[PDB]
Amino acid sequence: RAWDLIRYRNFRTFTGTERIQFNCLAVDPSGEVVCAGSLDNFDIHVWSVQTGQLLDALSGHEGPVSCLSFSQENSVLASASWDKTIRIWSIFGRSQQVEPIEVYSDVLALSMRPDGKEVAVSTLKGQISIFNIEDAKQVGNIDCRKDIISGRFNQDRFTAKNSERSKFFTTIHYSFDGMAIVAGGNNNSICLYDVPNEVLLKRFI
Amino acid sequence: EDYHKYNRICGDIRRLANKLSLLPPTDPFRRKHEQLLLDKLYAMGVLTTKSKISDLENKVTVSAICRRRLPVIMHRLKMAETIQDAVKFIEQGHVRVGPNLINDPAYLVTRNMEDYVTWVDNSKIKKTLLRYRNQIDDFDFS
Amino acid sequence: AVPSVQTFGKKKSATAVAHVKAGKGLIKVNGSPITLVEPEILRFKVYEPLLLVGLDKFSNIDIRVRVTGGGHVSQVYAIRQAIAKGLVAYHQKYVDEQSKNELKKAFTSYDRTLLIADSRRPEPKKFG
Amino acid sequence: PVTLAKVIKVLGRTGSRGGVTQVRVEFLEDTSRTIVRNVKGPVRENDILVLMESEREARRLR
Amino acid sequence: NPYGLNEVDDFASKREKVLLGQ
Amino acid sequence: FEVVEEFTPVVLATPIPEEVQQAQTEIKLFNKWSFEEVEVKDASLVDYVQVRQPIFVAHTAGRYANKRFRKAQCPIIERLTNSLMMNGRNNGKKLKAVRIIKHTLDIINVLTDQNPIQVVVDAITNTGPREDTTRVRRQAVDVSPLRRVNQAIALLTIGAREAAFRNIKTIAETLAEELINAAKGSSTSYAIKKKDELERVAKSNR
Amino acid sequence: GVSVRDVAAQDFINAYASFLQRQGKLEVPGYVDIVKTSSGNEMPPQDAEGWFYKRAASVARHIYMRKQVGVGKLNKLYGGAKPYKHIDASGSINRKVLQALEKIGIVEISPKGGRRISENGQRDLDRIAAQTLE
Amino acid sequence: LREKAKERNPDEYYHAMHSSMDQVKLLK
Amino acid sequence: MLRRQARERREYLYRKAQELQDSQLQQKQVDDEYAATSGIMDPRIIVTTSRDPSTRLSQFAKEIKLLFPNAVRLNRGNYVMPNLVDACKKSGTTDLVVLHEHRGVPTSLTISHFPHGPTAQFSLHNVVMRHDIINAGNQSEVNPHLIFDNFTTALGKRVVCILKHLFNAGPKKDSERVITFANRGDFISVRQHVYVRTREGVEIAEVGPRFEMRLFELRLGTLENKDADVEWQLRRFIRTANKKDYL
Amino acid sequence: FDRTAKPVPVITSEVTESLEDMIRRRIQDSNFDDLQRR
Amino acid sequence: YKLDVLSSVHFVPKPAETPTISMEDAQPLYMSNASSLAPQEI
Amino acid sequence: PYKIFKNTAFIKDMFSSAMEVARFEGAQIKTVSGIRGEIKRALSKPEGH
RNA sequence: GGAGCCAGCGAGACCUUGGCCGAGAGGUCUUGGAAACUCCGUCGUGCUGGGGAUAGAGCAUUGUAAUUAUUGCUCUUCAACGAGGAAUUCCUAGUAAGCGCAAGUCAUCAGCUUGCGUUGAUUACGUCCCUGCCCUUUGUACACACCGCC
Ligand SMILES: [Mg+2]
Ligand SMILES: [Mg+2]
Ligand SMILES: [Mg+2]
Ligand SMILES: [Mg+2]
Repeated sequence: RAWDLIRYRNFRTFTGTERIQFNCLAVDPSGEVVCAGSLDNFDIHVWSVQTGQLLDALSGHEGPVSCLSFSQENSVLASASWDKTIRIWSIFGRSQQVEPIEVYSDVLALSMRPDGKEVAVSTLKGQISIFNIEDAKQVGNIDCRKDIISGRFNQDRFTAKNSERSKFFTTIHYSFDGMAIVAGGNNNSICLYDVPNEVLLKRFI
Repeated sequence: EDYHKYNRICGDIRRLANKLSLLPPTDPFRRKHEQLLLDKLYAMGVLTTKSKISDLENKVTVSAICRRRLPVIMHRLKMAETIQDAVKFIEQGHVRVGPNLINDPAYLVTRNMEDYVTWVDNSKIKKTLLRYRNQIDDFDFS
Repeated sequence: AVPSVQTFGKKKSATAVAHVKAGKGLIKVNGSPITLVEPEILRFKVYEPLLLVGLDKFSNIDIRVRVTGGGHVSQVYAIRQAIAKGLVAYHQKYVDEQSKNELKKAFTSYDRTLLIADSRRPEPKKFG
Repeated sequence: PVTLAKVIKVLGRTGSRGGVTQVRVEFLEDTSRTIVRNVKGPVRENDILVLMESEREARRLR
Repeated sequence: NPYGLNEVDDFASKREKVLLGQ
Repeated sequence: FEVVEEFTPVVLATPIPEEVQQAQTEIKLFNKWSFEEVEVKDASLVDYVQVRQPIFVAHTAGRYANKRFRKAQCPIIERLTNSLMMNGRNNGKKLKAVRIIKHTLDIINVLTDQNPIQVVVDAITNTGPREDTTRVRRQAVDVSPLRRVNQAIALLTIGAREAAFRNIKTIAETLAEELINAAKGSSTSYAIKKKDELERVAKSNR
Repeated sequence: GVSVRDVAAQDFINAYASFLQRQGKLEVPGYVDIVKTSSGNEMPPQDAEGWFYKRAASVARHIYMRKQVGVGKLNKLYGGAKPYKHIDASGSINRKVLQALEKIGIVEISPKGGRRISENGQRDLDRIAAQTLE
Repeated sequence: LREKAKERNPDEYYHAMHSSMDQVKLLK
Repeated sequence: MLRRQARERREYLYRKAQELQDSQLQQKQVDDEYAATSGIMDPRIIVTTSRDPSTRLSQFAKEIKLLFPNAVRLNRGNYVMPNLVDACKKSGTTDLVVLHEHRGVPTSLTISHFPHGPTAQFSLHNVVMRHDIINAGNQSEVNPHLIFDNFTTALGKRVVCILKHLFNAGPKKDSERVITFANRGDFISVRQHVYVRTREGVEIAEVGPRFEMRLFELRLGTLENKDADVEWQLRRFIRTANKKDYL
Repeated sequence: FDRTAKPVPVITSEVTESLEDMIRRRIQDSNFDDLQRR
Repeated sequence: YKLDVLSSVHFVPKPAETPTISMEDAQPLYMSNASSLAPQEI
Repeated sequence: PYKIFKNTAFIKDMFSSAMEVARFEGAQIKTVSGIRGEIKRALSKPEGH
């Protein structure tokens, strides 16, 4: 559903042909294309903001789409999945191109550098991996497994140090300056990192 | 084995359908909640295939709800010898349903999440499996 | 038990299995030294991981590699991937994670193929 | 002597002949000075071209 | 099968028995 | 002041040649040429004659046809080796292209003492056509740096191939002499002749 | 400590090929000068004086790599492409080579058929292996 | 058997996975 | 995914049993694989050939691409069949067409519908390409009209159903391009014509190509799955084969 | 001697004329077996 | 609610004269109804 | 028969030359055991096969 | 000419591991049921150590009863062919192309069809300028913005 905030009204609504449950969404900076992802189809639906028609469905994921983001400047679309891969979509233009990049494990969250030249992704291994969009090559990585703090639940019958319930980050985001990433997960910890140096700035309870 | 709760769910489904069947067939409200009901029952998997309200009256059973319990699924999926062994693995925290770890044997898998039930990455027992095939990778931590 | 790790490296049908254990610097493929791998022109590829992180890390370990399948070039790529992954796995499971981070940083910096399988799955570029 | 000019904009819809692209380039000697040119090869923004002649003004090539 | 089979698996098992009989 | 990262002498029970140890000191093409002192003299060919990542052998198995401008990231030596392999009968035989380029670089060093890869870069820079013609008759148009690099490589390899196609000279020596002449800028090299001809024709239809 | 596999195949074969020739105790059949080693071939070996000795050296290495070998394997191993038939090597030359080596004591009749590296021969192979290294 | 080999769950776990000629025959 | 494709395969074969008993009881609509998408999403087609295709087959593959509006031709060099089908499914392809030849003469045409079949195999006879025409010109790529004739048996309806969905839905009423599949003793004649409505009738011009296709296998699965259960097979060595009709 | 299988049909002129007559008849009546949007 | 809690991995709370105060509003108080209509609507 | 590949097989001594084979394409044939078959095509070498 | 070696598809007496002869083809006595490529050498712009058609002489295999052909090996003989007109067909990543191996599983195929793996590129990946094929000229389209009679 698309909402006008000056007048506070739902001016348009989009939906799939067979009522697909959506989990993530991304919007063109031009405000003319909207894409959403689902955990049941492995396809990224595309809608036109102006018309409300399904432009097309992007296919190519061998797993469920976990996250989406349109580059603010270049307008590339980067999508990740539990597929252990990341795909960059150049939907705009006469020809459509897709550049897949493999990742060590399932991708839970993705962030996009405001410049639009790099993309960061959090994996189940507890790794925040930064790639170069233009070159499609990894430029940096950060370990997260040890920094995260997870408390043994009252119903747990196994120790917290042995626990693997949550030592990954389910959400990440850049700083607008572009030198830091804020991350969180199903845990008791929020960790702020410094991308170029790959170190922990500070942790929050 | 007690199934009072599951019986309460199945009975409530029947009561909802009966109350629906009372409402006029032409009422648009009746039709959608029927279809919404059939949808969710399909979504959970207790309805293996899309069905009609008449089938939803009788096809729903305690066994179908018991069928979707996480330890039962592993038993069909051949992870554990028996339901008791499956419960112990769920209990010990070696089982993972998609992005999250489930330690509750009482949890049931929805139809979509069935394909992603798998053991946690660093479970010692995975190391046994890949050791048997001799396909253990220490780089992958499993 | 003697510390050891095991890994694979795959390229097309070529598959290489690497066993990396504590030792005194024995790096063997197919029961023969690395210096005898063939073709000679691509020998340096197999030296490339050995040559990047430095041979000091290897003085304390022995690697044994067995390669089957694929052609000459595919086998060479399997050997290089297997040695890289085995080294990383060892330097985790019996050495700190900081050395690990340095190894992955160097390898991925020069070339990511050392660690990730280069599987070029078919892609119908033409929408249709 | 041959001048150098950095491409800033790849003009679109210029109606040029197939395989020829109209572009705008700013001279490195004088960043302000600008000239529109025809390029045969694959071209992008931020590429620098060797303009042997700097006086002419490009025209649509059909 | 302590709790039985759904329709789809039940059909699958029947053919599985038929093929083994052949 | 000293930084010491090793307190023991590194001896590997499996012998390694000492040349490989000096390679551990630095990466070199075929362990015999250094990439440190190479610079593209012409600014235009910079960022499209890529030489800043040193490689031991031209073969890399990289994905360079995926995107529109991944070729620019390719090392120039690998592009030359790929261009060397043509005519069908030589197709798919990359190892022999690598061997030929090795022998060619050896020849270039033998004749002229400068670093042969520097001569390679110089030849590519010099023989690139800066202006060419397009059919409308003809009219002159400018050439993008990527086209300059591609045309330079194609012209050099084609000239070297045709020169030794039915001559006593082998591919390596003809490639060496073509490349040396192009680096000198002398008209003897076939590619320089064609570049000058193209620019002259652009002058006529200017 | 030194072994044949620790030496380059070509280097060891060339070094060991001379040792048979310098030794002068390896029996060489008279018809070495009038054979090609395969019907697919078309001219005799160019190194007429020493090709048989090099032939023996190469065979000696294989018996070390594979414990048991017969003339059948050596026929196929030394065979090549010629449609294409892939004709195997000349059986006679290989058979003479196996007989010639076991006179030297390098090889001896393996159990269950074939040929096996003699323990004296195994030391002999290692002796030249260290010779090339040193 | 092909369908069985085609459909084998890689994650299936079972507990079992944790676990002179005449002169020779006399010797053994 | 391997778990899903298997489960959906086990589910897929379940409907085909379920519908079969329902059809028998009715004996005493559109097929399920197409019922979900019929008239909603335009078919996505890929046309390919066997390894190292000859030039004439490549020309024929281009012709088949022009026949179907949403067909894109893909070169099969070294592609492995599980990889080809797997790759096409990732791209969202609806049907895959593979052409075989004997000495530059097309011989077979197999149509497999994604994701779970069915797979239909045809044999080509009397093939005449448009490249065998001088000064023929180019095709018109409007959505053609479809003619299906003399398809009566249940297997006949099935065959029409397979071919019918390969084209787009809702051709314009005035579209001048008509494709006709005429059954004649199991030999389906395929023709392409362009018509002009005259003041006293219609005049048609044949565009081509000409070729006769005869179904000889129909399996419940993708063409990769050689173990897929056979829905129907052509018996050639039965004593009544010379006069038995199936369509 | 018997033939086990059907002979491959032969496309003669009269078969073509009959075919095109049927095609023309269908276009006259606008009887197209076509997929229509649902 | 019941079917969700069984199938929920995480917490699921149980779903919930005189003049009444509408405790939540779809629109800001200061915004006027006329201002919410486009010129074409008028 | 002298060479068999599952269903397909080559036969000899029935006809003397490929000329005779040509007249009998499509002919119905059967074995003593009762397996029915058909004469597919003539082999160029040798004659009659 | 030597030497070094790396695959994946495939299983309804005959195959065979090994020994002995013969230069080879190929014989005889017994046991169980891959190429391309890479390294070192010879040759050398000469229709040359490229090309192997035709022809002669011999050494053998298979039937069958003929001096019949059949399939291989040995020597000698040593051609057309030196990159292909007018024209024309196709082709964008494991793609063009080179390389070999296997199965002949109801249609088609018998040095033909299919499948399998191995080596592996240049250029383009932008445009409607030419050509061809189409879509629109009742916003109908839920806000903002832009538009405003073919
Ligand atoms: Mg090909
Ligand atoms: Mg072939
Ligand atoms: Mg073919
Ligand atoms: Mg394009």
